Amino acid sequence: TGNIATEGSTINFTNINYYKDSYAASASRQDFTQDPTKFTSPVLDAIKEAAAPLQ
Amino acid sequence: NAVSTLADTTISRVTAANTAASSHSLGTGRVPALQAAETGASSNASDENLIETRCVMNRNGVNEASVEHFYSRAGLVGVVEVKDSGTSQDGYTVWPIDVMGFVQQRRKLELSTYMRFDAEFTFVSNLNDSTTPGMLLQYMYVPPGAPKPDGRKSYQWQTATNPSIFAKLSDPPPQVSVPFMSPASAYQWFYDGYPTFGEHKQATNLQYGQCPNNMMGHFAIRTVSESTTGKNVHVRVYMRIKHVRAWVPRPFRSQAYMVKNYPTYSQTISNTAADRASITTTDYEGGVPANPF
Amino acid sequence: IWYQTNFVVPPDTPSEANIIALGAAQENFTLKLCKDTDEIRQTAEYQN
Amino acid sequence: ETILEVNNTTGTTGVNRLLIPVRAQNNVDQLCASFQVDPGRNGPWQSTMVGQICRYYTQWSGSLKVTFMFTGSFMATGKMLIAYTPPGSAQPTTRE
Amino acid sequence: CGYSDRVAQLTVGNSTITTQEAANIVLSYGEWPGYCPSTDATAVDKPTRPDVSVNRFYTLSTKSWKTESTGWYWKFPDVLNDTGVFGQNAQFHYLYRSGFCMHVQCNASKFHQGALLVVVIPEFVVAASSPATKPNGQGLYPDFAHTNPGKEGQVFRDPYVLDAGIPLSQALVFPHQWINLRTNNCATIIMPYVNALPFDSALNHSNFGLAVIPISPLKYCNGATTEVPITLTIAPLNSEFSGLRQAIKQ
Amino acid sequence: CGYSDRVAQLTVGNSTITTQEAANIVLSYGEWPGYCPSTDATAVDKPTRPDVSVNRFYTLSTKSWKTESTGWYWKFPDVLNDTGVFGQNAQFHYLYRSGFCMHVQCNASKFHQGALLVVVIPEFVVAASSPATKPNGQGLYPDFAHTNPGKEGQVFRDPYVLDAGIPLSQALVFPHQWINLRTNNCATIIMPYVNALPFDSALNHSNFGLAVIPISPLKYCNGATTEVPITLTIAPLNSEFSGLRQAIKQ
Amino acid sequence: CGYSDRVAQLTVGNSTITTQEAANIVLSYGEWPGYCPSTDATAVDKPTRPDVSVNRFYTLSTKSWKTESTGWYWKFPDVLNDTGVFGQNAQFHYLYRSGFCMHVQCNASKFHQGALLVVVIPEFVVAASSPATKPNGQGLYPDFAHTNPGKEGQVFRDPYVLDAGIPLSQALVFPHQWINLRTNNCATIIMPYVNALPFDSALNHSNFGLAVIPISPLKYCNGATTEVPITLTIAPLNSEFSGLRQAIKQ
Ligand SMILES: CCCCCCCCCCCCCCCCCC(=O)O
Ligand SMILES: CCCCCCCCCCCCCC(=O)O
Repeated sequence: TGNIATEGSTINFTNINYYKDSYAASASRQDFTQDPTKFTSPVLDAIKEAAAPLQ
Repeated sequence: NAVSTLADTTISRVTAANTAASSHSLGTGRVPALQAAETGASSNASDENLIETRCVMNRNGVNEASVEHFYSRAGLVGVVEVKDSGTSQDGYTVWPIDVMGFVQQRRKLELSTYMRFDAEFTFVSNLNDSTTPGMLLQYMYVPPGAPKPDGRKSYQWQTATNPSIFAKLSDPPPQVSVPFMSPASAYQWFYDGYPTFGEHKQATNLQYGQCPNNMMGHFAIRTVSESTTGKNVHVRVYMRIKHVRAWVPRPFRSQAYMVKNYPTYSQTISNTAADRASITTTDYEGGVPANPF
Repeated sequence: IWYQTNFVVPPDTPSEANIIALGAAQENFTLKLCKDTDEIRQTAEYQN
Repeated sequence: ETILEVNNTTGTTGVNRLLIPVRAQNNVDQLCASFQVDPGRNGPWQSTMVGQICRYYTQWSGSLKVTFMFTGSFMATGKMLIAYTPPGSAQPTTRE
Repeated sequence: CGYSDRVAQLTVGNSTITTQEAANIVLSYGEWPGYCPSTDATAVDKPTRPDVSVNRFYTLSTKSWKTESTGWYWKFPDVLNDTGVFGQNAQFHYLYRSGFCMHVQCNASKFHQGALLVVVIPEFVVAASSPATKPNGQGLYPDFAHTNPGKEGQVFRDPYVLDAGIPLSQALVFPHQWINLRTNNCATIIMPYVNALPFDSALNHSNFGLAVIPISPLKYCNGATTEVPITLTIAPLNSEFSGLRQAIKQ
Repeated sequence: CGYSDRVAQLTVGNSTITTQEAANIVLSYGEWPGYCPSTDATAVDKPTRPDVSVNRFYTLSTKSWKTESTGWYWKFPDVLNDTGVFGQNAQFHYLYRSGFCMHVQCNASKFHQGALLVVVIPEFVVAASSPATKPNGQGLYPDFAHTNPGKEGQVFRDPYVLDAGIPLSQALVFPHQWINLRTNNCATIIMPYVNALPFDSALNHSNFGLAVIPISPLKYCNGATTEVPITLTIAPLNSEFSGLRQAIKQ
Repeated sequence: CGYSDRVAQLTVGNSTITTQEAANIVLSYGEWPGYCPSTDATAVDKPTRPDVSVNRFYTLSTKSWKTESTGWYWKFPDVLNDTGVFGQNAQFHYLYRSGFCMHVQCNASKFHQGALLVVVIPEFVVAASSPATKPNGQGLYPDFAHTNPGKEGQVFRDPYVLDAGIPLSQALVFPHQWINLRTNNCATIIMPYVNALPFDSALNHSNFGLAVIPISPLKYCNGATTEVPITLTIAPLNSEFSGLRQAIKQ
């Protein structure tokens, strides 16, 4: 499950820091987070899909 | 051990949200289509409730729309000209470190209000004829309040504590990692206020919007020489943000920028959307209708 | 956008109004292949 | 959800470009407005956050979402057919 | 329930706001205002929390909405920096932090129409438009009146670019709410303290801009009441002041 | 619940009809449309079920309601026999069967008034009125235009006798619903396939007549919008075509 | 058995093809036509499957084979894009997918001789031969008639290079079958949906080219029937249309 576009995994000698400072390390892009609600649904009363929103 | 750790380092595929099969819904009471934009929330309605959908097990990858991926790409942030010919025979230049100089990088970074990142800086240096001779150059980072050099050979280039980089134009471009350097907990492209107390009654309100939490000193660049080389050197500085966290998204700038550190726009307002003849005009020929029904 | 029926108002009510369209993307929306945008332009490589 | 600039016409200026005008019609089945729904294309989608983020990428996929908020008086009533035509065809000339 | 109730009551301190057409309340970034935690706190001075004295609804500015009105904006806490005990605490102390509860009240009859977008823009850096003629026009830097309008607020000159060179269409990215005279008559935005620093000077720095822009213009038939006011009411929440000294006004 | 909700959403195929004044939905004879069972099926050809292609809301006819308008009628499936993929399936095949979801949309302001009876009459045999003068007037047999109006529908000449010699007062025996501009603005009649035969020719035989008759005339005061349209939207349900051959139009 | 039977019957929908000289049936790439699986499906619209209506043998084109005939080709689904319910479904919908069952019928007496290679070429890009004289001859791009012949098919001008600059000798790499008037009189090629995309426009894009080329010329002695026809019969299989809109013809 990579971006290789074919069957194969190989061996992964990557993401190695060679310096005593950790900010010298390669871009930290192992983790992806998708929490859209803080921007798309910030209202107090959560509205169900089915129900007409204002009553 | 740490071997298992290396195995799980390739970026894994996170897929997009799947569609579920849906049928007709002929009942009163259930109204997914009806929303209330007034509440301030985006529509919660899904494809499956508005039309009859099939089951799709979506395998499209979302890993690339990340603030890491979006910003982890080196872009031009400065061009320092080390003039050593004609009227300008200084053979050194002190360039204020700011990333708001060039549109392509500025506009990307101003998507956020606050950002905390480490950056990687690359110095592509060459002559007017794009030639890279064996010419030695000193790149010295001068943190805010470190003395700035006033001459080609001044004491400030001893660098007992200032970090400097010696490289020949001949060598592949110098690169260094820089940490998150800021008194504040994050950087801040928009500061709505003044850095000093006062009444701010100046015919030119320069001080407005200028937070020194962002101003991160200068880079002093010289040709390590005794006398005028008679050659100007161009230093393209490339910044690749990394380890990036961003807060409070903002609208992408529409108007062309005018100055470096101030959002200011020409009184000619360029419309966000390219205009067309009428509100019922679309530019698509399509095909020949079978029943003209 | 077509009129399914007409826009009907009583007397002493404005007979012209507005609709505000708000565009977004759904949960299955995905992008690919980061590239530089067309949407902003400075004059040359050496500008503010 | 961010506002589409559907009224992106020669004459219209400023905030007026963000309003689709509607009115009592003497004739049934006249076309109120029309816009293409490809975020990349120069047009009403340029004014949306989705349209501006798309132009930072080459390829896009998935369902889009248009929300229409009416801002007539409480006393105003009406019905609107909002149709989406898949790629083959031109802009429909009649409601049928 | 799964639906927002139309009728709503907002009680902070010794003030209560009742509204019968609330289109729900926006909680910005899905976070409630709270006192600075020990871990985020940098400054060792014990911070005063005046509670009810400062945490209450202040009705500061009422504006007359017209058919050609272009919009108004305020800067928080600048708008309140001289009004009530809050004002005094803000002048007497250096460091400042609070979230707020915005509430814009605009009623009209069922025979008026129009839409106001009410949006809270964090770090609203007011721009100055320079005339095409001269590259560095004197109006390249906005004067103090435009950056800090105070209680009376300031009229937008170019609301399309939100006087900041960013499209109003995309302003819906910030915590926003509409006042459709068709549906509702009030907009409530609870906003937590948003800043890179845990405490900031109330006087020098404005955490948020409060912008009310008429998107759909106000229209009505001859005979209806022409005067339709828009009122801003703001309640600071979890206010915390520190670094006591001589009172300084701006 | 024990009460019909005012607000209702009807989604068939790639079409959705939203209404905020639905006075409930009539299910004719308390039976849902369904595919012909094996036991009732007489014809051995495997029947094509195009599903979403044919089963979706078609908005065919809009009519202007006036103070003296007498009413309109359509014949199903005649009304749809030339529109969309349904039309093509109906021309290409001999045998036909489906129920339908009628939805008549008529909005007006709270200052208009009037009542439309919307009624589905199975086997609506249009009569022809013969003038008293001659016993066998040429207009004893209604011409093809009156029996099969198609998409545009036909104006009633004598809506009191529903152009069939049967009193309109007793038309409420058939599946019906009212559009009182006071209460509602839409009428939905789901109708199952009603015929003595399990499958019939879409072209030759009309299973149902769709009649919209203004009982209480449309009245309003000077200043209101005179143009008040009535729109017919029909969605075939559980459509099944069989006996494929050369496409025949009527 | 371990041998292909000479006599064979092919029944799809309401059509049956019987042949007493079938030289076996080719299943292209050893894969049967099937409906798009959930995993490969990209488009969220529910896809209509008309089954028997569209999935049946259509006899479209008959051609007269002569001693100097050079060959004919058709483009699928272009050949069927205007014939029967398939044609209508293909015009009314955007996305399209189906495999097909080809069957080329050519009988002659035991005293005629000749060989036809019948080959299905996926993505048959018709080339245009430019005369040696001019480097960019106007006939560098083949006109619409050559790329999309429709029902009537198109005569090869250079069958040796299959009008595409690729040798006919190596055309046997594609799914093919011979009609040796010595042995057989029919060629059947079942072909699954072959495309980089799960669904494509029937009108714009042609998945396969159907080429019948006489390798060994037709020869016979004076007295035999000179008129020897070659008939193309095609049955779409597991047809699936999606994205319903206004009918578009090419
Ligand atoms: C010798 C070279 C060493 C590299 C040192 C690089 C130091 C860079 C500081 C960090 C850069 C990010 C902050 C940019 C903020 C400036 C924006 C502005 O206020 O105009
Ligand atoms: C130099 C030695 C590096 C070893 C790195 C780990 C390799 C593990 C073998 C399997 C390949 C990784 C992906 C997987 O687990 O399938």
